[PDB]
Amino acid sequence: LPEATLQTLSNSWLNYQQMTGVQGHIVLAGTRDFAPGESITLSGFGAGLDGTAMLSGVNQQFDTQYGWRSELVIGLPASMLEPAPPVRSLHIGTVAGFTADPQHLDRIAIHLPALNLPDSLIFARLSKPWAS
Amino acid sequence: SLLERGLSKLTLNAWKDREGKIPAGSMSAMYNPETIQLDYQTRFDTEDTINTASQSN
Repeated sequence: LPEATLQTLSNSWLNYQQMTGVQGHIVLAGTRDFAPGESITLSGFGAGLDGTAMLSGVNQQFDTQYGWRSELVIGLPASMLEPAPPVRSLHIGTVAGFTADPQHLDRIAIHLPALNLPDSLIFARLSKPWAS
Repeated sequence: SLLERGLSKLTLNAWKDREGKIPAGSMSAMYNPETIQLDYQTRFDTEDTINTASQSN
């Protein structure tokens, strides 16, 4: 279970995949009136491209030809969709004194020397052959 | 002038290497060319800048 409730992480992956749906760029000419969260709208065009689009960034592009061209950016590229970046190794650690579990399981507070954290404690689950 | 009056034809001397150690043949042209021309050409390109207004190439 990644977080306490999985409402927000379920909303968050559905929103970061919507941003890959519509993505492109609007090459404008030379203004500093835009920001990466402005949510501009296209009005005077045909039926294909009319509507409000939310930006992702601006690119300024000073050069000799073309003058100054503030390119706008729409959309986000892709996403990995991991709950956390995975570590798939077996590690060893020492048991760390005694500290009661604030999450009210029976988790045993250990260290991990792969981390250089001698002060902080990590609660870990105990696997028994039988348990019952 | 200053010695005598006789035509000095041009001579085409050829080698094989750049330096001239190894010689090829040679020939002197009858009927001097009546015109020679040497043409120069130096190529420039206008440098561009977006800060200042100084104009060089």
